Amino acid sequence: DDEEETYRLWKIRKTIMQLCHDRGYLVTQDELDQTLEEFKAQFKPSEGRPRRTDLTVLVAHNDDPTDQMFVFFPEEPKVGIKTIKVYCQRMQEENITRALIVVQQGMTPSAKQSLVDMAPKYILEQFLQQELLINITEHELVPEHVVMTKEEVTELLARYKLRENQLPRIQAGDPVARYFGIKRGQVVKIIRPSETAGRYITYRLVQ
Amino acid sequence: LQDLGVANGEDLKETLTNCTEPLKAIEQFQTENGVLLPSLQSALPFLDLHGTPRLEFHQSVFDELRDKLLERVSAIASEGKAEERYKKLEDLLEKSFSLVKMPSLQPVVMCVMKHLPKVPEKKLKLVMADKELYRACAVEVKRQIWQDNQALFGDEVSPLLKQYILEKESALFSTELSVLHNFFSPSPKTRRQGEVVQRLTRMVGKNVKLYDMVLQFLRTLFLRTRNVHYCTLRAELLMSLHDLDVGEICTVDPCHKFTWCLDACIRERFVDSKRARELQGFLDGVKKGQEQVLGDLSMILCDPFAINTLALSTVRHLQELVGQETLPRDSPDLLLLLRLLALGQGAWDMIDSQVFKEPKMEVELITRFLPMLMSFLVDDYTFNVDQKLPAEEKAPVSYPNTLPESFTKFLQEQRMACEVGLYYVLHITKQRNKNALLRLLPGLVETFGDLAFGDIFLHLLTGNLALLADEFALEDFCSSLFDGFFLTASPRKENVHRHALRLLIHLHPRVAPSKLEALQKALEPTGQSGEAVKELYSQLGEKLEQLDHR
Amino acid sequence: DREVLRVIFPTGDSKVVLPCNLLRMIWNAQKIFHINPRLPSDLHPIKVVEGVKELSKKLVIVNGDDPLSRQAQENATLLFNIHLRSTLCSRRMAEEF
Amino acid sequence: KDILCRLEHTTLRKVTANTAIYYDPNPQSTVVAEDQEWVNVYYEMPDFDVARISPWLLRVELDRKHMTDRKLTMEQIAEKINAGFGDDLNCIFNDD
Amino acid sequence: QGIEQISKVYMHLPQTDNKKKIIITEDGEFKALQEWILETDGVSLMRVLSEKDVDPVRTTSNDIVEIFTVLGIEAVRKALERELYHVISFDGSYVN
Repeated sequence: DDEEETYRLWKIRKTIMQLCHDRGYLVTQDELDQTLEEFKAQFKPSEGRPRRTDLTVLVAHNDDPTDQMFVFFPEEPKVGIKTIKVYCQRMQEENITRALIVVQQGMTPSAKQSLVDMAPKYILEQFLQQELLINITEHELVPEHVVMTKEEVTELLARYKLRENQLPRIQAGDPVARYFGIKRGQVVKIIRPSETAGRYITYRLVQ
Repeated sequence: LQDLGVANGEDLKETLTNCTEPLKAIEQFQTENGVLLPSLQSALPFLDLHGTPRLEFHQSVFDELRDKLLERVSAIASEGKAEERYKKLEDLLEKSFSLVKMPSLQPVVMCVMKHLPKVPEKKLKLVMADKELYRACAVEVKRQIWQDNQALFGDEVSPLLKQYILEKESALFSTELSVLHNFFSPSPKTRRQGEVVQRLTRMVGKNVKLYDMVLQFLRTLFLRTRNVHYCTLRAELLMSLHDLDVGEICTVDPCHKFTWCLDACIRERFVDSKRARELQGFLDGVKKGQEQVLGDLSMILCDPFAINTLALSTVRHLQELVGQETLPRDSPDLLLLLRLLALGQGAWDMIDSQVFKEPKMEVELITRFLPMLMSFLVDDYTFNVDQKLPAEEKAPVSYPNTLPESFTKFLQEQRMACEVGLYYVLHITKQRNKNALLRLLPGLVETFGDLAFGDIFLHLLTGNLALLADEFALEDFCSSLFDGFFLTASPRKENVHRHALRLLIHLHPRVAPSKLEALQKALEPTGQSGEAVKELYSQLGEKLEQLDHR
Repeated sequence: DREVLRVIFPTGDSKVVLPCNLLRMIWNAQKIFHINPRLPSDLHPIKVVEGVKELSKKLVIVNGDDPLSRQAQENATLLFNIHLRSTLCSRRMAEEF
Repeated sequence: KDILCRLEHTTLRKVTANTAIYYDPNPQSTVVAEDQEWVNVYYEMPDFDVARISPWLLRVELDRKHMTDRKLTMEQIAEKINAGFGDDLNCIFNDD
Repeated sequence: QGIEQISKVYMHLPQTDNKKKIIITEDGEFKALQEWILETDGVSLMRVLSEKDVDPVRTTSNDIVEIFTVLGIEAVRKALERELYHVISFDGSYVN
């Protein structure tokens, strides 16, 4: 239905804008605080304008402006190979290398192979529409996750005389790992409150 | 005090001068200028005994009672029956204007003049004539003089227009290049936040006569300068009226909707299908009889940020036609983009002489230029793919850096083709397609109207040129733009020479030694630019001495 | 510290497990030296502040001086340091203890 | 309770009292006299009956109690059925 | 209507302060508000969190594998800790 659909797409827009903010990509405050009625005014979509191509947005890194990212919305139910090729040609046109794509309710297994095989030159991530309906990072159970630069990881391993394999692990397919878009080899500093020390900082290796 | 039948200091000294009983005369003056309540004439000695003079409780009640008088000026503006309340305020005006000279009743009368739509203009004339009143006058007082006569409006917009051009010139000539930011980053609403245009909106408020006055001033200065700055200030003033939600201009101006659409267009720097359809239906509402605003409408389109928007939109349409496997004839939004840009560039000519017509696009511009541009991109991406394939062939397919002379002919004879080619060069510079960059750069030696030497494009090309900073060490990459392109029109306009000198001032550490030496001694002030090139050449010489230590 | 406790304990439960019983130690200090709570004390508030500061310097769970070890030291003893500063504040030390 | 109804899984069987597969070959007629009235109210305008509709009939009764409790109305069930089966099933419902 | 794998939903006001909506009023005092909570049978955490007018922060499950699949490894660490703390402290006993 049109009403729930516009509410859903506004909520997904909010979630991905918060995600891009968390990944260090520059997003203004108003789009982070975009009301539902502001979504109504800026764009009701029942083939009025659910042009999912129009909801796609580009964002740039706070400290690395040439490092930019697209987010795409395919309007077909299960994404096909040829629209992945269209998006990759778009990225070639704009030189973008990172672009995470949402999907309506699923993704074709052929596309599952077609994203991983072209991964090392073009980073792409597939998100179910259901997942981005809520920002999981605001849940009370998830603690604060922050990615560590390699300088910080070297400092950490030098402090504790540790090797990377000795740290506890986190799977790359974890929801928060996919939220931050962290590849294998990254290290996440998790800051959580504790009832014995007040604050506790642990470190998880992406493997 | 004499204006309402009360004495002054000279009358006091008369009452003292040549008197056998000066003390009783002083007491009589004190009685005749006290506060007339019967409890005070006994309490005045008693409170005087405390060490508190009579004037002190007078000061306290003075502050209290004029606070209430100003409160009631606002109230009678908003309270009472209309004829009685305006009669009360006008009568109180006649009472109070005798003391606007005094330091008490200026702002009270200024509020009274604020809340009356019209006044006898003697007091407005005194308000403009006196500098103190010219400052402290409320905004509607100033409006009423402007609405009754344009002298003060011109007198105060002339320095403000001058300051706007000062800001434009200073920002366009600034010597910073980065991957982080440029000076065209602020949106038009970002640039409206300066107090110049917001104050101009306050000066106009919600009045249509002052709107026409600013329109005619910007029209005259735009017709003499041939500069887009006054067009941009019209657009900023209209959208600042909309920022206040000024219904007196926004609902009646046929251009307000269209400029509001263009605001989002410039904010994204593209004309997307939604706002494209909006602006296209807005254009298709142009019919014979009511085309008088076409001049103003296209005058809005002249903004540098709007030129950037339309030009990058045309480049994006060119580039997306490549992947679609479609001819340029099948691009309606592209034709809309070029129609709007042609209208905007012809805006000034419309101000000079009103010519209402939807222009037609040149044949070879649509049938020959754009397919060649698409072919350039196709060759670029074929070369890229052949590089990326495993073992294509020995010395893989050389991307054509050739110039099909039709391309240069359209770069140098067909205005629209010139500008879209300029921004095409800019966009490939952002993507650093060097072979395409030196494919399309040569042939710019001849240009229509030196649009390739305008402040906008030269600023942006400088802004891109720090990406390939090390190539300035090579003589050819700089010489293709400096010895080949800038010096073809460096001594013709001040902006070109200034642009080259700021580019070399920023990027002095990386340019080769003899190369920068020859650049300075060749781009020395040639005799067609004033203090700007003097200060830039002073910096050039000082940083060349710095380079001699490099 | 109060705001930090508020975000750590959103349920408002003040009962918490910690190493040193500060109240019982204060009571033992009172009854070893025969503290008369009816008379004015001779303890500077500033001495209380500096004493708790240098004590918190002396309580080490992780040692080192780089930012990582210092941050871990702060986090490990954050809650006990909050409890110590709240319990041995010069106000309560001069009024009730 | 509204949100509770919105998320608790309700199926068709929960709100149905009974069903019956009749035959009723002429869709203008009904084997049940009470049915004929509002069936005629839906049959002055032809609704996918100009060609021969299938001469079977599946008639279901919905519990008023459960329909009110779950805040369900007559029309949205038919919308859900038509969404599930397209136009393969022609569905009519009595006026509430 | 409703999300599958949700066979029953009990709505109630918890009189115990643990599940009550504890806030800090402007005076800085803890106030435990009484607010309706819904406890269900059968779990689909992604769907119910995606619902409208549902608290997406405090909403949790007792199914740890659900938490791991939907939220992650630190979330299921915390949820597992709270769950086994609950089952231990239910009978009044205490463990460090």
